[PDB]
Amino acid sequence: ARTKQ
Amino acid sequence: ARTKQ
Amino acid sequence: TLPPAWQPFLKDHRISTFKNWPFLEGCACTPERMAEAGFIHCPTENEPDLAQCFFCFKELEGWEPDDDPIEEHKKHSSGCAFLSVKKQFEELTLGEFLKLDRERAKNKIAKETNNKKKEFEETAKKVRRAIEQLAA
Amino acid sequence: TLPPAWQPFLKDHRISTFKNWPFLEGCACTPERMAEAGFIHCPTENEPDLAQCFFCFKELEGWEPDDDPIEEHKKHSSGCAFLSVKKQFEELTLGEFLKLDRERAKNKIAKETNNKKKEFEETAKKVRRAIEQLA
Ligand SMILES: [Zn+2]
Ligand SMILES: [Zn+2]
Repeated sequence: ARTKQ
Repeated sequence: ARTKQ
Repeated sequence: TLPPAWQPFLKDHRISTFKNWPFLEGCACTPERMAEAGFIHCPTENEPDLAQCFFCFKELEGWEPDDDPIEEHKKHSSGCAFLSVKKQFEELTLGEFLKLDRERAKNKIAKETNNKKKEFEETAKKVRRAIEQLAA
Repeated sequence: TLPPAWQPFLKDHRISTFKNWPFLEGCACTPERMAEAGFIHCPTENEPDLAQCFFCFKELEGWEPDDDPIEEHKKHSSGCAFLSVKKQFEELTLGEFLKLDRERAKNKIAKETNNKKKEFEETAKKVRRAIEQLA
């Protein structure tokens, strides 16, 4: 998973 | 003391 | 911020509840010692000395300056869980607390239904009387 | 009951947020593990897998089945005081609880600040671009 937009 | 009414 | 419904668990909130409370310093039943005992000041134009245990809802007016609020509490509502509570609030566990708050809501209903019952019986007496008078 | 603004501190409330979460049995980021991690599901259509720490408000998307939501948490927000919380909620003291909830209200303020700043830079870019187009 990755930091939002 | 005393219980109400 | 403490949700408004849990305030009464807070000593400070309980003291703050006292307005124009007649007994005072030099007296055994100070506002401070009342809160500590679990009472809130719910004064009515009738008697601005109405106090109630926030926890068992036991109600008491006609206070005497040498009355020990804790002693007066134990005598009147021996089985009030609050009286068992020996830890400070913030010292309480979330479980402990949740258990106490259920206890209280429970006492609240037991109180209210007790009222319903007594009210009902009174209505029942008036109705019976009136039917009796009609027999005569 | 239990005050509505404290719900997210409750694991089961958090789980409850996962509506159409795709990673279930067999995956390592199950709703359950996510909640244990502190995540709440806050999906938009633009990013249907959007999860957010209720405590630090850090937002994470692009979940994959092998993602261990806890390690992802430590990874993308190393300073989240929730991670440190090692007791179950009801084992917490009310003092401890209120400490935590204080930090969270501050984390929340930081977050809004960081947002407002991002909106600010965004509009500035527009302005500068429009001005060059005029210059
Ligand atoms: Zn009581
Ligand atoms: Zn976090």
